Amino acid sequence: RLVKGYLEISQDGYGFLTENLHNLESRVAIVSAGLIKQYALRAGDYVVGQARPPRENERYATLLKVEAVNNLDPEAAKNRPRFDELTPQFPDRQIRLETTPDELSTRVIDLLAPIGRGQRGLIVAPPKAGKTTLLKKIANAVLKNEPDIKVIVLLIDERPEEVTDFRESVQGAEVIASTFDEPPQNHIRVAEFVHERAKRIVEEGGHVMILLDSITRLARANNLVTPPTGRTLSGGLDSAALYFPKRFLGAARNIRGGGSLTILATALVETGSRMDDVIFEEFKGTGNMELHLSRRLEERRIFPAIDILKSGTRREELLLGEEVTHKMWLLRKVLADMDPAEAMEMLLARLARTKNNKEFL
Amino acid sequence: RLVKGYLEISQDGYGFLTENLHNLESRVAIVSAGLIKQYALRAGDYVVGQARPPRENERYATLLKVEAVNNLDPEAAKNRPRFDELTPQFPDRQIRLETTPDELSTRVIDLLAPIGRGQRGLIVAPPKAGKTTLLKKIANAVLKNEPDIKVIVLLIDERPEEVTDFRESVQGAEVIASTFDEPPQNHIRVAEFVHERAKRIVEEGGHVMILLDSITRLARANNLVTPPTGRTLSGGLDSAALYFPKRFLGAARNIRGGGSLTILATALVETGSRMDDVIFEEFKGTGNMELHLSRRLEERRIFPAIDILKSGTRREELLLGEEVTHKMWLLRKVLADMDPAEAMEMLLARLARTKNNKEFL
Amino acid sequence: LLDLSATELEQVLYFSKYIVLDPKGAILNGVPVEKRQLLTDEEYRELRYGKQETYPLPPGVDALVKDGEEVVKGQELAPGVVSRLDGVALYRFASILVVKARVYPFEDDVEVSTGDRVAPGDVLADGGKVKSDVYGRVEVDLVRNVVRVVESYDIDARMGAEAIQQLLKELDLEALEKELLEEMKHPSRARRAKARKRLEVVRAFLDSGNRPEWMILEAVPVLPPDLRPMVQVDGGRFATSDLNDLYRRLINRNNRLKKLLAQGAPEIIIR
Ligand SMILES: Nc1ncnc2c1ncn2[C@@H]1O[C@H](COP(=O)(O)OP(=O)(O)O)[C@@H](O)[C@H]1O
Ligand SMILES: Nc1ncnc2c1ncn2[C@@H]1O[C@H](COP(=O)(O)OP(=O)(O)O)[C@@H](O)[C@H]1O
Ligand code: BEF
Ligand code: BEF
Ligand SMILES: [Mg+2]
Ligand SMILES: [Mg+2]
Repeated sequence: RLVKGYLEISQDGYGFLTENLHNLESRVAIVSAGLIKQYALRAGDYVVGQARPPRENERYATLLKVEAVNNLDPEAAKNRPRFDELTPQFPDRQIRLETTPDELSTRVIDLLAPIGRGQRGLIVAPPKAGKTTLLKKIANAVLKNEPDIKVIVLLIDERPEEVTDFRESVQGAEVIASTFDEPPQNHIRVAEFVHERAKRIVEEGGHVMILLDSITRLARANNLVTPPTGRTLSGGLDSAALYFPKRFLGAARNIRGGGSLTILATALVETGSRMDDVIFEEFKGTGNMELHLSRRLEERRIFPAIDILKSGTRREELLLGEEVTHKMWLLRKVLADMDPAEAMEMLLARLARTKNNKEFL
Repeated sequence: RLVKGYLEISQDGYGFLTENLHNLESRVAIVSAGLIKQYALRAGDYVVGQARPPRENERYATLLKVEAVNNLDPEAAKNRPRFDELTPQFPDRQIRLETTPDELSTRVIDLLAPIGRGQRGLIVAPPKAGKTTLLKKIANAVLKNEPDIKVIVLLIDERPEEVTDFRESVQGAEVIASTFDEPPQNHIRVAEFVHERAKRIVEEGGHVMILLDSITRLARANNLVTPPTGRTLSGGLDSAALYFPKRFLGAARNIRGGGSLTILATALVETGSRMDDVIFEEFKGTGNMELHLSRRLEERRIFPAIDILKSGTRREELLLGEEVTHKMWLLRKVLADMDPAEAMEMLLARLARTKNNKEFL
Repeated sequence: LLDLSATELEQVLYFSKYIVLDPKGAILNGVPVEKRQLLTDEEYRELRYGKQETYPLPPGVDALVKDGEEVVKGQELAPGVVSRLDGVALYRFASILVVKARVYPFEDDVEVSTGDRVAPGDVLADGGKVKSDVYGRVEVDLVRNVVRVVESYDIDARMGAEAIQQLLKELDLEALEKELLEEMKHPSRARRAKARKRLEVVRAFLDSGNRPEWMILEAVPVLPPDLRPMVQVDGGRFATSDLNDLYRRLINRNNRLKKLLAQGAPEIIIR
């Protein structure tokens, strides 16, 4: 009998193999602390192997033997560089975006904010501004442009119908979701579980792509979870709650030893609540990309409703050639002075005619 | 067998010799309180001496003998004026700034904010405003203009890539860094260790610079660490947390008995939090150098994005000659009326032509 | 049970510090190797390294000894300094230390390492030509290119309740019982009376089953909560059964112990 799951080590030194729901389940497979010690297994590690039905007085199946960890033979787990020990650098491997149903969005992103491997990015938009649809477009574009990259879609505290739509529209990439019907605790628990899985995969030199809707809602859950910290930050945020989300986001990085962790998440702003704005400003100093969407552009029904001037990456030179760098510089110089909505209109009209590279010519 | 390090005196009267990582390390060397008493030695003092392998039941090697303290014979350690007893005065000796890859940045610094030895300085800019790049330029220009001075770079709560880029771009100068992945305790510990080392060096009449990226993040760690203090300052700042950064920055001074500590640090403003602004205005009264960078100038890609009008020193006369003082006074008079971006574009045009002395000519 | 000074030496080692190990303190101390007696670590140190007797040399005053010169107990290491025990007097930059040891100059590679304790015949240096014919620790001083075998041969150390519980576990009872049977049935009352006095507890343990290996305390259970009640008297004052008043202190005790064992080993402090 074979079982599989993702390793979750308990405080007691033994662990369990989890399902896709990312929570304790009846059919989780017990993993003795021993196996963990011999194989140097770590939280989030994907474990597959033969198991046996639990003996009398046992409530969960026990892993008789381990076969493969993270889809590879266990021996390499004993000797491997730890994720924390991996050198963080810039993403030196740009990812071109193109999605058939709306490639305007992909080309505008490429002309506004290029993508690399190991990316620490963020999209910032008020409610109802294409942030969710934009994330869907990026997901579809990546699942057409970088199939090699493990695409995990994480949806925290968001609309269930959107979860169903993305699950159906993600063509099989791991969609992990925890709607707003869940308490903050479920959100956070799924958070560390997915995150550790990703870091364990990257430990093996893999490229992992994370598309996280509602990073701000995750920060809200962390704040609801921080037990006191004592004082409260400006706006009603907790001083120490944001440490965890910061660590989550800063985990994204490029590795000179192979593999990368690229996290792109959705941020909410102009909500009239100081929590959101403080969270955004806090995350901006940690992320390498901001991409801004304007509520007024959405009001006029112009998509993608991107605020071009505020949007951009850092170290575009490392993701684009000299020609593309100077072209984007020219395009921003031309567009720098224009009003948001009308600038986006001219950009769409100019990109609607043809593809971006031939738009250059 | 010889060992070396910087002294960390424990509460118990004995100390340990540390490595560049500025943390308890397995290779640290034990130092008996007795030795400390003979050599009147102090924390942060650099100690070199022959050591022996630890005996049975000893976890750390023991310094059999002290050979050199702070690169000199231990005798002077017994007889020497004490750092806190050193007379604090103005920087009375200029440091000219010139760096080949960007002479314009050091140029505008010299024409706006010239640097003496013992300088208590600050550069104030929003995120993404040439602040860190500017600090890199100052580091390189120091390493070309003042190679004799012990150049120390400190990076707190900042971005790993910046760390590595400075390791390669500092050309071997002692840099101590602690990215944002580390907790504030690590930051505070490392900062105080380097602080004390620097004070010990200046105790011997030495010249030092601390290039401290993110002094505001260091203040953030101080706030997070201060246990209560009771009342909280407006903006989310703790009252007694800032005492430590205030002392820390105030350490920079000119010494009439030789040597001096200069500290140039990077400040964040216009970040949307009262906390950053309160820190800025609080440090501004202790520092003698404010150099302002404008976000709008960066948006136009005009560099260095310096806000000329807000920038300046205090007691230029002690650091500049009458001709240079009147040159810069004429310049500022011309320049008060112009707008930030226009002033910088025009200044870059005028300075791109010739050396600054030839610019005056 | 442990044939001990049950009253004095017991607490003497439990609270004051005394080295004890059974295997071999083979090297002499005025009396030959001791087997299970406890010692003060001062003499165990002096033994540890032969006999180093260091005496300062007045400034500008040259010593009357050589660096690798044999100096006997009582010899003047300098015009005013007088040695107190034999060995080789070695120079210090400044002083002279006569370490009780036998000297073996080497002109070839050294064969013993300073620290190793070598038996008579064991090679010290230069291969089989420089050999140690003395038990004890070795100091290979290239200062004059000699290997000095101090008489200090391998004698280790132990202390406190850990050694206590070790000896506990280090004892098999039926051996003691047979010996005590001999000590009563043959000998006279003066000694056999106490022999049986201990044999009685020996019988208790042996026939009882359970080992005394847990005779001492290492995992102290913690009273159920209400059992030592904390009752709210009024207005905020608390009336607590004194057990907690001691539990708290115990916790603090153990906590700082953990801290210092993680932080550093100030042996006086640790004890
Ligand atoms: N590119 C687009 N094309 C058509 N409709 C869009 C687009 N972007 C946003 N919308 C509209 O905006 C609404 C919500 O935007 P979306 O990003 O999906 O969620 P959010 O409310 O988080 O922004 C949707 O009902 C959708 O009709
Ligand atoms: N003098 C300059 N030349 C070229 N680029 C610059 C210059 N100053 C700033 N930049 C741009 O600003 C970005 C980051 O600015 P930085 O100084 O790190 O932020 P901050 O000023 O807030 O510390 C870099 O990606 C860089 O391209
Ligand atoms: F309107 Be969005 F879903 F915040
Ligand atoms: F480099 Be900036 F402080 F974002
Ligand atoms: Mg939405
Ligand atoms: Mg910066």
